Amino acid sequence: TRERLLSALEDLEVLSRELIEMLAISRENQVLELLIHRDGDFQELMKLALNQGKVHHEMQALEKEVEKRDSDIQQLQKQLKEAEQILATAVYQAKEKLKSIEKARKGAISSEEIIKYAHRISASNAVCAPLTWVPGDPRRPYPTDLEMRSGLLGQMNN
Amino acid sequence: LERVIEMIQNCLASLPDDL
Repeated sequence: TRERLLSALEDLEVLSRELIEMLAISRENQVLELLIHRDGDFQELMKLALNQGKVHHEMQALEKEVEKRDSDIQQLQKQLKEAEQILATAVYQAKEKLKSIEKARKGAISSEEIIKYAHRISASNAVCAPLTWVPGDPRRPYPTDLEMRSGLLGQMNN
Repeated sequence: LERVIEMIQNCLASLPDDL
């Protein structure tokens, strides 16, 4: 606290100046109080100087140590974060590939179902692949126009 | 997984950055 020490020193100096002026104008308790204030100010100044040196040394040491530790920790954290991002991208690609492989292996078509579809579809153009059958060609899913729209679904089943 | 060894080098980089 530089403010308190400066105030004490200024008060001691003012008391000393007043005592000197009184002694010069003349030819006790005031001088004793001024001397006690000056001694207390000197002791407080010495103690504050020692404490300030100690605090400066400790602040420099702690600043250097904390800067080194924080720089090391931040560098390690950034490196670990980049490595974890790379590993997470790799694991995400691997999980996507594994899900695709599972959907490819666990899912399959039935031979008997396809054989029955071919045996029952060889009558009309329902699920048969024509020669010029591109996406959006005249091939449709319905068996016929009159057999589906005007057939049993439209007449008997409405 | 071999790149993990590179991260292990970062651990060495953690040793050299401490001085």
